[PDB]
Amino acid sequence: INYNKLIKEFGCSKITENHIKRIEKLTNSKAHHFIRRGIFFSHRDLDFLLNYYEQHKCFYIYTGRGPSSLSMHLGHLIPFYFCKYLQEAFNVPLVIQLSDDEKYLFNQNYSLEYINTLTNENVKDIISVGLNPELTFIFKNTEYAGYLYPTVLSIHKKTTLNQSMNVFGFNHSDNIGKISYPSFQIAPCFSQCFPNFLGKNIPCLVPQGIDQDPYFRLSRDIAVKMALHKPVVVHSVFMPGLNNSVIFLTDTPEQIKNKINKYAFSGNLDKDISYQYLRYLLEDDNKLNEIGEKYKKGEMLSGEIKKILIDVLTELVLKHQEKKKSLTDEEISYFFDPNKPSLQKFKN
Amino acid sequence: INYNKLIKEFGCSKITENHIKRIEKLTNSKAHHFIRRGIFFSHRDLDFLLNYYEQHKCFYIYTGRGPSSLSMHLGHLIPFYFCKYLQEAFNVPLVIQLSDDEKYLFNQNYSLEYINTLTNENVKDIISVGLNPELTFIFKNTEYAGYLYPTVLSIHKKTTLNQSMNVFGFNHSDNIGKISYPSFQIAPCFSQCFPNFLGKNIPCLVPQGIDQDPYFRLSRDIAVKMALHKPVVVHSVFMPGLQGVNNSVIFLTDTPEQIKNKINKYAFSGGGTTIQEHREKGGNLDKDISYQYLRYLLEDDNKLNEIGEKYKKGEMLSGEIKKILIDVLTELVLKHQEKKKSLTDEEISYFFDPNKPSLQKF
Ligand SMILES: N[C@@H](Cc1c[nH]c2ccccc12)C(=O)O
Ligand SMILES: N[C@@H](Cc1c[nH]c2ccccc12)C(=O)O
Ligand SMILES: [K+]
Repeated sequence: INYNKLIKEFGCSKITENHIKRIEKLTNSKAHHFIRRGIFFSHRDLDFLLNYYEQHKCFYIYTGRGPSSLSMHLGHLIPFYFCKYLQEAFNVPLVIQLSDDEKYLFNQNYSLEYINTLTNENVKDIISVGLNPELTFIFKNTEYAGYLYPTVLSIHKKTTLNQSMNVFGFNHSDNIGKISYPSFQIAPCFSQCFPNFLGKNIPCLVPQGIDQDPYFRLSRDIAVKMALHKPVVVHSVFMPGLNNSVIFLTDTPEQIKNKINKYAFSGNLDKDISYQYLRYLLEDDNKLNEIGEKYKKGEMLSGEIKKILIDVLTELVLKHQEKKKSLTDEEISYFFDPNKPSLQKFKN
Repeated sequence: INYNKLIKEFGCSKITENHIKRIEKLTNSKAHHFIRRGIFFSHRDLDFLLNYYEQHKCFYIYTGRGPSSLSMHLGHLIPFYFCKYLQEAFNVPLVIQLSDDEKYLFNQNYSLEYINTLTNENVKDIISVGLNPELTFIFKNTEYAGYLYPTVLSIHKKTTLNQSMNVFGFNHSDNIGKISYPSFQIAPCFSQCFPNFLGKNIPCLVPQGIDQDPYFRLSRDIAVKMALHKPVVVHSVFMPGLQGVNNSVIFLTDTPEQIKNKINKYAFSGGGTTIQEHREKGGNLDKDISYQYLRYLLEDDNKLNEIGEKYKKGEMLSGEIKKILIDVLTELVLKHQEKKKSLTDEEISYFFDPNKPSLQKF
């Protein structure tokens, strides 16, 4: 996949060192390694957002999760780790949508109950990332649709069937729920969908996988029509693989060791899957650079990098499972309260 | 239109004398004149509904209004007079949807605010019909969508885009909100949409204009897929506007004067012809718009029969019938206006409360 080609093809902008310097200046801390290492690499209107934060110290983050399975892996958790950082760095509210409606509509043999099981577990996996419970609002569409609906209607009216089908690749055999859904994913980009804790027309930062862009490329056109702020968009590169070409957060140190040893492509910094995974997982640059140099020059063996990765991954997965098991129902239910005076309520 | 052709074409059935006698038996009161005179004439699954009421003494009514205008007229209020009757006769909950979302999505230049301004007035017109507040729940889709959504999702998933477009005549230029909407009108046909006061899979009676049938022809095929009851449906004929089958209709904002004008200058006369020719010809009830309206407004079958007989035989003048209509209309409209003016904000708010103990029957 040619990312630089995609940026210019769909009208995005590369994240620059200036963006980073301004982020560190405004947050009074070091930028996350996702930004420094170009994992989150492209954006729309980030400059506007940074200036708006500088001038008003106010905005909110919005991301989502589609509960189509019980088994999440690290790639799914990448944007949530990132939202955790943004949440703490700027001290702003985070909003997380669970498109249980989408997964119900797109999966023919799935019922709402099943989707809800998947949803609850995915929610616990997401919370287990380390999100600030005070600065977080999670919602299921099946429950928050009433708060989303007037905004959805405006988006509905400004989206022709032609546009929905062209943008999302729908055909005439798809159910009208699939056609109507994208407005519900677009809606939370507008702060009127959260009257309990947010003011009107507050800029929205949307961290997302690249594959989610069609939703928010459309949201920016409709935002102009609705006379509201265009969603500030931030994209991530797809996490590379190498049928269990992934690391599940239910996996054991044993299975992680086996998968890494037997399947992780080795390589060359750019073809070694393990060094990339370390690019994701290692916060300190010195380490990453040392391992990178030793490996590129030949001093370090493959099985070494494999070992260090297995260690890091093992600690991560174990801590995550611990946090997961630690979760009480009240702790989870707290995340669904929009009435927290707490952070949530200060952004007006 | 040929209604008997429609009945066969779309798989409905005429309401019979057996149905009327049975309704009178179960309600212990005379059947409403809308039924006796074939104004509400066609149905689906009325026998099942009457059996169910005989067995459990309960069901619920569902009808709706699209707030597309500030000025409602008689034809608009026809099914609401009919719902007031059913509500009182059977002693059952009445559910009323205001599809402000529909009218927002179908009218390019209407804001949600303007629409809301419309439905707030439409609601007062609807209530002023004489609905029982204790047995009535009114809701705006813009406010109740959260209660509708899980059911709408199931209906969505069971409707292909092709089917939606073919049933409702949509094209690829229509917004996706218009394609989405029908599931929201279909949703209240299922009691799970009213958890606060309704029980499990309760049979739903939907009185409607004949042009709403595609919604509920679709609701019945979808119920089968959701394993829920098919909506018991009851249709009314179109109320013939003035000037053949402002100002071919009479508004409930009109003054007695305006009604006088409208009738005397625009009511099709049927009998008419030459000043004397009518004395022996004489008067044709089927074409006389006045007698047709009196069919809607006169409860007493005997007055209607007398006026009609005299006007058909020729003794009655077009102007006389005209005048009878002026006074009936005037009384009705004035009464409606007084009732509408008397409405307090709290009385109105009481209609929107889903937690009324009077509604709470499981
Ligand atoms: N539909 C997305 C989940 C999602 C919903 N809202 C979002 C907003 C931003 C990013 C992702 C989302 C998926 O299945 O992957
Ligand atoms: N769509 C109808 C109003 C309506 C909504 N729900 C209904 C249920 C039954 C009959 C009519 C309705 C109209 O504009 O005329
Ligand atoms: K189902």
